Amino acid sequence: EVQLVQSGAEVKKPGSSVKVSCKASGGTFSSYAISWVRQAPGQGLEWMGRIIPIFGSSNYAQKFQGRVTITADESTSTAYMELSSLRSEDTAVYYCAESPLGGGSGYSVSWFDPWGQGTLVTVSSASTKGPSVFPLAPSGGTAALGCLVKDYFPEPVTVSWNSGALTSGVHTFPAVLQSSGLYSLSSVVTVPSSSLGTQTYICNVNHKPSNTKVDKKVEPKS
Amino acid sequence: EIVMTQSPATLSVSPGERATLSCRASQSVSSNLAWYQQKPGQAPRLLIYGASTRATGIPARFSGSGSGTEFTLTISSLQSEDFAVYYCQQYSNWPPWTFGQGTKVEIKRTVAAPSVTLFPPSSEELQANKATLVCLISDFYPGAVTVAWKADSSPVKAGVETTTPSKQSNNKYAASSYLSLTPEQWKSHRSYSCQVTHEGSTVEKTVAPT
Amino acid sequence: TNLCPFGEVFNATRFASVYAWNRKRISNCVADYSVLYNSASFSTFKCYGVSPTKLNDLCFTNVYADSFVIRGDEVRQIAPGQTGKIADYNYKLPDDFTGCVIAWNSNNLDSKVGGNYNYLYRLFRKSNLKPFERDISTEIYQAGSTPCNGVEGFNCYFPLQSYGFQPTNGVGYQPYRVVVLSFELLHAPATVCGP
Ligand SMILES: *[C@@H]1O[C@H](CO)[C@@H](O)[C@H](O)[C@H]1NC(C)=O
Repeated sequence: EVQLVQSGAEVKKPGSSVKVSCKASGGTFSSYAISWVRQAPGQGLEWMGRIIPIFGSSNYAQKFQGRVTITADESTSTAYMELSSLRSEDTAVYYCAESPLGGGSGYSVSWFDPWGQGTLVTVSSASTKGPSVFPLAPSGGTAALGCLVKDYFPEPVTVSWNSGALTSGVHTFPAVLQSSGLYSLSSVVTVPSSSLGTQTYICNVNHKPSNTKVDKKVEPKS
Repeated sequence: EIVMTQSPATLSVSPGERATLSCRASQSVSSNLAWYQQKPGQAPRLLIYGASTRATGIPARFSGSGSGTEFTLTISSLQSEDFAVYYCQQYSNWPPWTFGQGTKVEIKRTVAAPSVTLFPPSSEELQANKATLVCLISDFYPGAVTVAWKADSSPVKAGVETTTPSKQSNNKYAASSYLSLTPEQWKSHRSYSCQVTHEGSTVEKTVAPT
Repeated sequence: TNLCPFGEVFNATRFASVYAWNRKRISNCVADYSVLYNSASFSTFKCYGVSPTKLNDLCFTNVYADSFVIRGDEVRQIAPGQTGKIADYNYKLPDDFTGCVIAWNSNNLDSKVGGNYNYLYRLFRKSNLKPFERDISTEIYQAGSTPCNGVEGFNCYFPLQSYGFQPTNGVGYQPYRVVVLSFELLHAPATVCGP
């Protein structure tokens, strides 16, 4: 039926602007009201504004008045949301959603169905940086070795092992957010401690946002 | 204005059991109320509108009821696709786009202990005048612990980062903690200890410069 | 000897929302109103000031067909001297009405599974509509005592609202399609006649 496809993820600097799209494959926006609701990380939903495509009129919530511009284009049936003067508090996932008009509410919106896939917008004063990879050396019958991928931005960094030949026993931890606004994760593999002198363990770290491809060998320590 | 307050915050429930979530409006909002389901890391989808009518495609095990100021959603035969966050929204009074705080419905799992692994600052990192101690916690439940660092036997938290517990691929949680010291602070004191408190249990690891 | 385009209005694919009723003008053609009256599938066919049986024997300068969509229990409002949300804020017929009101239940075309909220109506206005007046103003309606500043609020409503057309509603809430024929006889040669 009518389904909403949104734009891709965005990383922006403080003060800069961002503009998200939302195309309805249903051909016609018709007389539904397209609205934008943002969810900050780990927080609730927060309605930002609406626009009614057939009438061209938009309406914004008080907290966002002056920063949000919600617009619509009927020929391509695509709605847009432009948020300016970004802050860290604006880091969130932005969803678009159709809504019938009120069946007596007096208001230009009822319930929300369907929903857009969601668009992540990350706003941080940090700049693109490649990581540094260090060998977390080993030292029961099993041992743990791994790689430390520190001081990078932004996510995601992908960590494989032995060119893809070592997948069992792999645990790549979610990264942290240091006070400097730079991530750090580590990927640990637990392996038979009897093979520490014979088997070769090499971790392959890929940080696409900086074209960083790093191969680091993990050897034991005396 | 009209404030929607939900209960509980979280509802630990095993499959097959009946879960009952409550939404309470500060004012009388007739029977114009909507229930949305947000599976983890997914866009919400509308479960129920008009307090009781289920949305097209919504499974039968969901039933909305209530009116006036008291509303409930019942997930009768709780399946596995249903562990998610559930929100309620009134859309009669001003403003009709307020959402409830949300109620998390997670699976009830038996307690697990935090498997801790601690690593010393690698040789290549000390080579460049930085020290990081990595304290990796995994395979525990529920998703909440506490980390404390100590230099020898002197607790300190100068330059300590700590992940929030993130659920693994096996209904248990994981996290990590990173202590950024200098090579002097690593070599000037005799050892360093990471202490993970989970439901009372104070698991611990320690490392020394060698 | 061109036959008037009645299929254009009645057999049309989509109809207009009542707040913006669609007026098709009809002139320079020959009409057979008995064909329409004998389609026999219309749940409302009331002619005021004239009879459809003896209708093909008349000539008018123009014939206007105003089409729209409303809900069942509101069809009784498409008549002279009535009141309601529709006749007061959406489509007023004069008391001295010389014309016809035609309506049929369109629950199969205008009800999707899960709802059809594309048809709108006007719920608020400062004053009633004059006969055959039209309003599509989407200005915020001040229902309270406080100014609205063009933005919605408490007692500051949006004047248009949606129909919930579901295939399971009662007849009072099932969608009906309405065509209102008015016959204008001007000081000019008659261009719409019959046999
Ligand atoms: C509308 O179409 C039906 C069949 O599709 C036809 O029998 C009927 O005469 C048409 N009505 C008009 C007014 O043309």
